[PDB]
Amino acid sequence: SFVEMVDNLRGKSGQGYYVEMTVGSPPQTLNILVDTGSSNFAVGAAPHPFLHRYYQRQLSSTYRDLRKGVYVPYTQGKWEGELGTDLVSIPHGPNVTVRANIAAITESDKFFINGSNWEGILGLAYAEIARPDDSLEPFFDSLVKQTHVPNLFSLQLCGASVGGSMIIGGIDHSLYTGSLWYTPIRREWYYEVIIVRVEINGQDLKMDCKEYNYDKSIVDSGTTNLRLPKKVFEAAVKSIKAASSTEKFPDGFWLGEQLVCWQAGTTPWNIFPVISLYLMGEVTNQSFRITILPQQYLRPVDDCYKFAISQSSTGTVMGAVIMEGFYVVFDRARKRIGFAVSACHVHDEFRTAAVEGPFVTLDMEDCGYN
Ligand SMILES: O=C(N[C@@H](Cc1ccccc1)[C@H](O)CNCc1cccc(C(F)(F)F)c1)c1cc(N2CCCC2=O)c(=O)n(C2CCCC2)c1
Repeated sequence: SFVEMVDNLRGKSGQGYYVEMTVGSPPQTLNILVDTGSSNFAVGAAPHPFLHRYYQRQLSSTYRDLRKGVYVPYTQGKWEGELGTDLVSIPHGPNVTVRANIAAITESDKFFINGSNWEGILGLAYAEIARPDDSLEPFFDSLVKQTHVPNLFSLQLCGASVGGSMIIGGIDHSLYTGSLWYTPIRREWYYEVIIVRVEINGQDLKMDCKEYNYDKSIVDSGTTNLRLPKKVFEAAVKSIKAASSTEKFPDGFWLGEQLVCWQAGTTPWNIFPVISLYLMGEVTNQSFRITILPQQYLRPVDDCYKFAISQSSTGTVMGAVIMEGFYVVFDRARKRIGFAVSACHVHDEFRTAAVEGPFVTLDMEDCGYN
C-alpha cells in the first residue's frame, strides 16, 4: 500500500532528515525534521533569519489557542513557545487529516540551522517525555487514535545531501534485504533498548554490560552521531586507534574537533575496524548483532571526513550513524524495534553492514541500568 511513502524524506548531511507536512486551513506547507528521540510537535511561528517560511496562526480558521507556554531543551538547541491545536496532514503519507497538538515556536537558540530547509520538528516518541508534561499527546498518538493507521512506522535513512523513507503504518519489503531482527522496547518513553555486548574488530571491549546502557540507550533519528557514555567512549577510542595505528591522526580528530583528508577515491577504509552492537532479542538468552562499517562512522563533508562517534553523559544515543545502515522498524504495537540491512546502505567491495543472529547471551535483564 506504501509505495506512496517511499522516498518521502530529504535533507543535508548532519542536518537531519525531513518530511513535508501541512498545517491549518487553508493548508500551510512546511518541512518537518523527523525525530525519534523527542515527543513534541513544534514549528517556527515567527520571523527568524534561518527560516525562509513559517507557520501563521492568524490565517488558519482551524487554529485553537491552548493558552499555555512550553519549553524544550535538547542535547543541542532549545526553544520556547505557545501551545495550540490545528489540523495537520502529511502529503506523501497516509490520506488522512488529524487534529494534533502543536507548539508555536516564539524564541529559540542554536536550534534552527542556516540553509537547512526545515522549519519544525516532529517528535515521534512517547508522551512520558513531552513537555510541558505527560498530558500533551504527541502527534503519532493522535494519528493512531483519530484514524485507522496501524501503530507502527519504519525509517530508512540513506546517507548518500541525503534522502530516505518514512513508512507510516507499516513495513515495506523493498527497503531492506535479509531478515528483520527485533529488540524489546524496555520502556515507553524514549525508544529505549538494551545493548548487551560491544565488539571492535571481532574483539570484545570486556566491560560490565551495564556501562553500555548507563543512564539509558535509545534510538534517535534526530541525533547525528553514535554517542557513547564516557567510560565506553574512551575504551572504544583506544581499540579504534590500535586497529588503525598503521597511520596516526591529531588528538582533535578523535574528539570531532578536526577533519581528515585523503586523495579523492583513495580513502583507506580497510585500515578501519568494524563495530558490532549486540542487542537483547525476543526469546530467552537470545541476542543478535548489528555491525557497522567505517563508512557509517566517518562522515563526509581531497575527500574529507569527521569522526562521528562522540562522548555522552546522558547514555547511548544510536543516531544517524547507526541508522543509515539499516531499515528500522518502530513497532509500538508489539513494543519492539526491528533492524534489517537497508537496501540503500554504503557497500565496501570487501565488507558489509550486517544484522546477524541468533546468538546466546546470559543475564540480559541485568545489563539495564536503574
Ligand atoms: O539534540 C539533538 N537532537 C534532538 C532533536 C533536535 C533536532 C534538530 C535540532 C536540535 C535538536 C533529539 O531530540 C535528541 N534526543 C535526545 C534528547 C535529549 C534531551 C532532551 C530530549 C527531549 F525529550 F526533552 F526533547 C531529548 C542533536 C544532537 C546532535 N549532536 C551533538 C553532538 C553529536 C550529535 O549528534 C546533533 O548533531 N544534532 C544534529 C542537528 C540537527 C539534527 C542532527 C542534533
